[PDB]
Amino acid sequence: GIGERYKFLQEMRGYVQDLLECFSEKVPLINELESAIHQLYKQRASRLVQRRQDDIKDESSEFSSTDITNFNLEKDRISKESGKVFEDVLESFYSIDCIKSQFEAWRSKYYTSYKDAYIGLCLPKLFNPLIRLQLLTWTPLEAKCRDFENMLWFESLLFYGCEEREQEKDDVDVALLPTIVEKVILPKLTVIAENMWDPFSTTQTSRMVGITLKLINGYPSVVNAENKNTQVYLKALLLRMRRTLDD
Amino acid sequence: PELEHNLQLLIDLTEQEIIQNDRQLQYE
Repeated sequence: GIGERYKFLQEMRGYVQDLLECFSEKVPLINELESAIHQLYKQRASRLVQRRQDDIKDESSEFSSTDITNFNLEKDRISKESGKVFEDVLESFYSIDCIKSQFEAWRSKYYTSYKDAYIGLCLPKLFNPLIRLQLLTWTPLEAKCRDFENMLWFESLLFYGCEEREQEKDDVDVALLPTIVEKVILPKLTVIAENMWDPFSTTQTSRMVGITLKLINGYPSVVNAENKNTQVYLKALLLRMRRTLDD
Repeated sequence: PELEHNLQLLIDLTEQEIIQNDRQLQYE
């Protein structure tokens, strides 16, 4: 099986060589595209916080959409632009089910070699451009945004490693789900909450309490109250309100 | 960037490991 793997690995290197040659230009662009939507959200946030506070001040003293549509058109443009900076790349480099199938077959042929060499830890790095690309403009609180269950990375991996055998603490697939959710999704969720969420929307606030509990209830082993990244996520949510009062 | 060195390393490791597996086969 190493001889067939050697053939496969040499084919893989050429396959990845075209990807990385392309990526030499596209890796700076990932940072640029991520900055572009965040600055656009910053433009949205700076304009809307200033104007809506004046509206809320009048409304609160009483009791004591145009920009959003314009923003959505440019947000969709950046979303499509991000998918067009990666449209000139083969489907096999971004279809997560195709990638998963290769590594599952790799483990199915070389279980000992996959577990001992921690080959599964290469998956979050290969998915690192992919997860950042898919979660780029994503914010599940908006009226036209997809839920986290409606993405390739979550659905394919939701039962990955959830085998009927007793969960060993060092089983690479059993450890894959904590690693991707805690170390990749939660920092991304922190960046999303700090730079993209608009706390004044009551509807988003209703979704916020629901969606936070949903993640905790779906992964009580990982997304628990003791988890430092979950704590960082919970702390960031409160701090975003503070900054929203400062701006 | 990391994928270039890491994936190619496995190719060079497999060529070495074939000699190592043969050495381990011979020893056993």
